[PDB]
Amino acid sequence: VRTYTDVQKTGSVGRSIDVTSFKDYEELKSAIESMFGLEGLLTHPQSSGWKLVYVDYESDVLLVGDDPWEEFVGSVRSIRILSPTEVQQMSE
Amino acid sequence: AAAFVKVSMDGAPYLRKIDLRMYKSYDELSNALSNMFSSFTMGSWDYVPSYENKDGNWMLVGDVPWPMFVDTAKRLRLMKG
Repeated sequence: VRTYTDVQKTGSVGRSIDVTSFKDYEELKSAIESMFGLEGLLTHPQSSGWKLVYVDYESDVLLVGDDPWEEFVGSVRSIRILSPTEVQQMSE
Repeated sequence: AAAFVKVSMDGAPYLRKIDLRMYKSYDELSNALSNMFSSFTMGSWDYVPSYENKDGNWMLVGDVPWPMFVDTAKRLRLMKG
């Protein structure tokens, strides 16, 4: 019985990964980066404009990285990548 | 003694979480949030903060002094005028 959380990106085809395979947030982003060819955009000192979010079991949509790693692994349900444009269809 | 709540801005694209125990005054909290949502805010601060107690109701931020606030508040929401 392991996590196998879905990661999704509009225009690419989804993937399932287990978050416990990684120890901290950075390894989780760097793996997701290399899976969709976004290398350097999720893990950048200068906040690339791409955003990575998740849905927790309370069905809210939250930025990845705020929660301490150990709670997040248990809270996270599905993960999703947001292009600069997408981030802004969602703003108002 | 970490104290992490969720913070919703109305109209924000996504939600964030903060550790209340890393701040000391309300004003120290308020400027901390404005910089979380700073990328959303540009394009002063005109929002009003509200928290939600343990009994599930929404109370305005600032009345109860800070130390009791950090133990009372389970979720945050910033409403527009």
